[PDB]
Amino acid sequence: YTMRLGFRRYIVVAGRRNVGKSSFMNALVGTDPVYKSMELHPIGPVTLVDTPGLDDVGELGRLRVEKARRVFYRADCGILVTDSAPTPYEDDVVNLFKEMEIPFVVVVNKIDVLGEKAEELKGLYESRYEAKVLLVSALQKKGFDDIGKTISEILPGDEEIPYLGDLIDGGDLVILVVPIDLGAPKGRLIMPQVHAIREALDREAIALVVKERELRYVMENIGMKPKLVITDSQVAMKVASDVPEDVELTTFSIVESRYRGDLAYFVESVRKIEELEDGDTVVIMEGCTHRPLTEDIGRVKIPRWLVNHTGAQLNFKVIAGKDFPDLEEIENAKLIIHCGGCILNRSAMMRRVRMAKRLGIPMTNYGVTISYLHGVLERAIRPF
Amino acid sequence: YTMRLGFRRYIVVAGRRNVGKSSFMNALVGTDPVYKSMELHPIGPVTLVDTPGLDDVGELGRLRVEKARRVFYRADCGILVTDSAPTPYEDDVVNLFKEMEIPFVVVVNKIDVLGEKAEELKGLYESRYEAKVLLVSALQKKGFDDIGKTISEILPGDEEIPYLGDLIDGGDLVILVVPIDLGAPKGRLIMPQVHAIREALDREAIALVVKERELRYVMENIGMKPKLVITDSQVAMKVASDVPEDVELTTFSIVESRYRGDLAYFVESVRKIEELEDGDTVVIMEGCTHRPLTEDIGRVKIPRWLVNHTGAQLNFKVIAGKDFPDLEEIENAKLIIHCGGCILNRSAMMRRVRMAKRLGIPMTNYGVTISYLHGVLERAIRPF
Amino acid sequence: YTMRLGFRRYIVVAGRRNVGKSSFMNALVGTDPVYKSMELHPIGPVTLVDTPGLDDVGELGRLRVEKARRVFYRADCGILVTDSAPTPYEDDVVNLFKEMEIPFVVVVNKIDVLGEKAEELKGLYESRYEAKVLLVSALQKKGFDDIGKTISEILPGDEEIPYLGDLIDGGDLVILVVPIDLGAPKGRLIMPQVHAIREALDREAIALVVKERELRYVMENIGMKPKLVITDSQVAMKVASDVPEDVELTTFSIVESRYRGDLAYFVESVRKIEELEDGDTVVIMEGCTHRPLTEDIGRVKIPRWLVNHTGAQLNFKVIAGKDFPDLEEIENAKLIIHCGGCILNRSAMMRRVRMAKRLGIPMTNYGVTISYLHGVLERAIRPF
Amino acid sequence: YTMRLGFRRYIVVAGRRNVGKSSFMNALVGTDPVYKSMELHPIGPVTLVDTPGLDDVGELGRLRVEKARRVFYRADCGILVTDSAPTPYEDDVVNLFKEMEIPFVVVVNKIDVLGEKAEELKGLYESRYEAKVLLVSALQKKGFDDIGKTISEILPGDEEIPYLGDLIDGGDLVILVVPIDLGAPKGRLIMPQVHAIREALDREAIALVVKERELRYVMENIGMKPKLVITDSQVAMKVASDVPEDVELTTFSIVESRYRGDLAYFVESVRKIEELEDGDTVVIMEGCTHRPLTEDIGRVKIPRWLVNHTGAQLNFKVIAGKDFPDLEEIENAKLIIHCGGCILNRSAMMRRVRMAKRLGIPMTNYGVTISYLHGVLERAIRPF
Repeated sequence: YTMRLGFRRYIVVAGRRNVGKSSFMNALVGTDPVYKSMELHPIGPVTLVDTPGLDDVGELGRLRVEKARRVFYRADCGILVTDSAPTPYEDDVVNLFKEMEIPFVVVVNKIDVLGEKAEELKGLYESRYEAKVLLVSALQKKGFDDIGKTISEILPGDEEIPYLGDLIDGGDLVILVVPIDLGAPKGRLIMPQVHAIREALDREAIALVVKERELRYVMENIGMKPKLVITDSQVAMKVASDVPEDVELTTFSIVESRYRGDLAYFVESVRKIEELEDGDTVVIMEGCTHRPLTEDIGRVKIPRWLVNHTGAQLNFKVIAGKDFPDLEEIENAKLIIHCGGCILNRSAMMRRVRMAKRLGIPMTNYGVTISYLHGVLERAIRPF
Repeated sequence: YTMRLGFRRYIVVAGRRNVGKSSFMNALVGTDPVYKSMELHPIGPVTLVDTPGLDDVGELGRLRVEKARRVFYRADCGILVTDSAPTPYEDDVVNLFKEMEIPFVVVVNKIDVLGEKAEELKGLYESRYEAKVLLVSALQKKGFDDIGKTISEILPGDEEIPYLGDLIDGGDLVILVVPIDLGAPKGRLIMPQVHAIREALDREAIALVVKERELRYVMENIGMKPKLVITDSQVAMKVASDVPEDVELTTFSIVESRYRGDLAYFVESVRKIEELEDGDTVVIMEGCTHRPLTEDIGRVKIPRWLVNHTGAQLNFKVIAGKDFPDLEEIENAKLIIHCGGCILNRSAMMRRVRMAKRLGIPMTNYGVTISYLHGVLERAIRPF
Repeated sequence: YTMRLGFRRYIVVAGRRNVGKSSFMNALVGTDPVYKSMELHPIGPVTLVDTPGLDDVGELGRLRVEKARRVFYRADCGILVTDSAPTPYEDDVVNLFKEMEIPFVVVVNKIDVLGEKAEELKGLYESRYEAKVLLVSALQKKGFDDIGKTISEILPGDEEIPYLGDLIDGGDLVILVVPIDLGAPKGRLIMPQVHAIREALDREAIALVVKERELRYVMENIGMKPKLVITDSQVAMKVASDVPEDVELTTFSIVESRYRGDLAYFVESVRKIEELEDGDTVVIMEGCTHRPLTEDIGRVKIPRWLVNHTGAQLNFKVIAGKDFPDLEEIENAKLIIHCGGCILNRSAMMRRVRMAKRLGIPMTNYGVTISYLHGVLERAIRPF
Repeated sequence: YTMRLGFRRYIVVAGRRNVGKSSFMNALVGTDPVYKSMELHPIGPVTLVDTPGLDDVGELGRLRVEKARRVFYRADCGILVTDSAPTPYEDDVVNLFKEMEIPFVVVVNKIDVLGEKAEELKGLYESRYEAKVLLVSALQKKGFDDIGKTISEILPGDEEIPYLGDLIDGGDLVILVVPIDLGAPKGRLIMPQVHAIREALDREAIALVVKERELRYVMENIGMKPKLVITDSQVAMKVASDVPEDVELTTFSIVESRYRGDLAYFVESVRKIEELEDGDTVVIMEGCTHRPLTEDIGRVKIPRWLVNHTGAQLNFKVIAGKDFPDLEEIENAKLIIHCGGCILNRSAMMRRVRMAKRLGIPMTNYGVTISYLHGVLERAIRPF
């Protein structure tokens, strides 16, 4: 509809079953598949979809990978509903889930006139993940009840990586913070800058803020030798100048913000520009934004410096929107450059970072990208 | 950056001048053109751009229309800065502005060592629009001062068309309002429905709300014969059934909301589906939205019913984003289908409706479109 | 500090202990008592206070009621930390809690070198409330862990009483809704009115909205005989006129809103005006509001009609503020008239309704009050 | 009703007239007086009230000051509507307005069958304020039209005093900022602190933030000798310690925030504690707040340190609420202590500061007060 820029989770219930699987669907509730949505805690509002045409097996009863993967890349975790005991299919999915770094759990349909219980098997057969959950169409107690629990435990969780690891408190440790011209609005500072300061202090250090011109001064006078400097833009150069200490580990704001929404992959994938060939396609996922009629970074600068920095014949595809894009649109793209400011919730960035990995498409973002296209090297500061 | 979905106005300062025109730029302030932005009242924050490469004249000193139009279609109004007296160029632009239903005003550069004043000319020569404004680089009083005034008066204004014209108050006049299943959220009603009711009452009438099933009942019993019924979706059919009076002028909610953001053009342009040819391209401007993984109206239903209703070989181009799209992307498109819910400010819809007209591309929207693809006829109710 | 008008819960940990009770305090964490606050789920942010001077026992080891009650009236539930086995004190509190309709739970300090477990006792001795919770300063697993759980279960919960019980859906059932002049703002309706409509519809009925003047008309014509009418203000009179059916159960909006934040007590307490004596004091708790410099209902009208309706010599005490007032300020007040619009969360109104009961001070509110001072009788509609 | 904590302006139309004055009322529109409200620009929504019982003159035709003042203290400016030429009454009011530092304008009722125009008189007679405005009940052009203009010009305006005057940019100038323990919330800083930093930078200086413990360090090492230090709470003491330079002008955050909502009066009035006598009454205007059940500054600490610091027998009167309090409630009060955090809009604080002056009641606030009760002396820094 529209909102203030909900990150709703996605879940896949897989299986060859249906009359002993769909009962699980519609029930256990608070161009072919069924995407029904509801809500559960302790986690939130969510969506449950079922193996669409993934129901058609092979003569050997095998999954149909390529067809699956293509479905399973969105998932935040999956659910397996089996009718019988383990078969090849049951293993095939689990191998993907596993394959695709994606959490999941298994279910059943406990009929009570025989007195069975197979899950002992899956307790260890197809992995463990202690994925073991008795159930039934006889919507019994363990239905849309105790499931949400563990499953919650299943999902991601608390990444929350320190805005810094090399803080160094105690007898202090200065942290220069050199900003631009202003930043707007009146009597305000951009979040990154504020977030920083708050950190230096949470790490009982001392934060010093200072404009460009005054770098000369400050640095020289101040007896205290810093332990961390931080900037943004080509402003990093003039600083590289009166460095004034290379012993000193410096960095961008842009980059520290980047560090909070998986950094590795971005460096890994950004370096990957050098092997770009004429005619290849790059995806500039610019999300929802107010675009300047001036040199828009995402649709102008970047594309440009990109050709320049490499060999032309490059094909760009800008994509706007709150949600990630449909695979159809990005499949067969060498690199994806995603805006940073767009997403702010680290957890919702991972969703997208993972998705990209699962499709094996290297993704990076404006920050890293531009830093790279200049010298994204000095911000070592994380090598662990 | 990001916001809660600012509608900033756009203005073009045109002229062959520059050293006697750009002084007007940067000054008079509170891949080549200069887009500088500021703010002025009584209207708001705005942008001033200058004739980029439109500076290069012909050997006869003519404008260069096609090149201009391509620029001038965004404008909310234009500003003309002339160095000399009227020439062909001065007329050429004015003919466009005029041509393109776009407001504007004229300026100068009053040097005071001669004692001139030409504007008397333009008082009537190139149109009137009483566009007459002395000025100078000697940034004198009448600079970024008394301009904003009139100019404000120049721009659009108060469309604010009655949510209804056939109200009919006095001895009352019922207005059935037949809704769907629910609408969410708890104890709430969608705005349209509320907006309606408030109107019936502002027009001292009586609003009756009632679900589907109960149409049979209500209609029959109620002595009172209505004067207006209102629905949404295929629900309009079941109503067409126990109409129960065709004398009775009925309509969609979707449609009344449409009526508030220029209706004509939409009907005019929507009817235009019949002359669509194989291979032609349609633009589904879906703005910023949360897309269902189910049949998304804009990217699925509509496209589909569209092929169906006509001859295939159709090419679609969905476009998302807060802003209208760049001409490059839509130029050479037979029709544009724009989401309704997206924009809510009638004044900001007109901006876009005009833009489309100026490019001569027929535009319509989901509402009208779907109504049409069913029977958008009965809602006569406006023929004036 | 300030906010948009957090309803934080209050809890009392009681006991004669302290070195075997306070360890429970500060620890088990995520002009004399200690009010430390933290947060716990599944419920929210909360406060834990301890028996201040309630630590001083009698020579017989009795509680000190009057002194307690005075403390215990705020509580949303209480916590009992005992050192020894049941004694008189342990019973005394429980009798209050019980006495004062307030939930609670019991704790301990399990030393493991003997091998005890007394709670079996309190399992049934001092009530049940299955209040049984092993613990220790050896902050063991069952500390600030499994407590929040049950305790949550302890607290209030889901009152959520139907905006109506006599709905009557099926073959429909009209519900007139007669409003005032307007209500503001443009194209909007006050919540109550919207909430109503949504209900009629959730109860598959038919809602008819209609202004005053048009009552004559509608009623007569309309074949359908209503089942519920609803108004506000002296407007109820003109309706009482062309009633037009007394068989017909009518009511105020003001009153239905009242029904959602305990109605009984309000009627019970409002009737209590007749036994008011000269010199008695009434509390007009007007919460945080924008006061008209015109006849403010709370500080003018009500007080006035109040004297009028009874014998003067009345003493008023208006009290503003987000929170309920300190007992010191209201103790020894015959009646409390609380604004309705102020609180909106039924659950936070109960907090206050209970508090008043616990102090045995009759409380009512503007709605009921004014309805009464006119004829709050006809809205029978709830007698169960 | 309720809102997120509108500052609506107040205006008094004065005069002995009424049939030639009230026509001005109700008309010229977009326990006895009439308070009608509307809206006008360029300023906002506002209220117009008329001389209630101030209509009854003396046998000599004099105003009735004491009775007036009592009315005129709320006003943001006044309007004078005269029937005849200047008389004593016309002078009397103007003397108050003038007396009471309050803006105003004069009007008429131009009958056109004689051909008059007296305003020439009032052009200079009763002051000037170029208060000269022809009008009439014949609601002519100059009615609710050109009035709002000038009148707007009449009212307050742009105080906006620099968060600092001794900035000292150029070759820099450090500004230590020593904070508490934290401040909450995560990765955030209280506004004052941020506002400060932004200033140092807007004044091309250098802001250094640093906790307590680290004062020792920083100060000593850092070659740079500061030019401004800033703190809050008793934390100012430990700083007074390693001052470490008294040459150095230091201060509270609390105080700089105070500086932005008239400081003088607060110092002037706060010093006035020494002449407090037993039995006198102090007003603690605490506005709308979330009160801690712990030592609430406004209702506990302050009152307490207040008695202590002086002679008991003191009477306190705490007053909560969005609006200033009615004179009846505060008249005959020696001092008023107003919360700072409450109001944030300097312009709306002045409204209240003026009001207090007009009643000649000394007002101060928590900040100043507590600073004083310790040592509010060192923050000289403003002596101009």
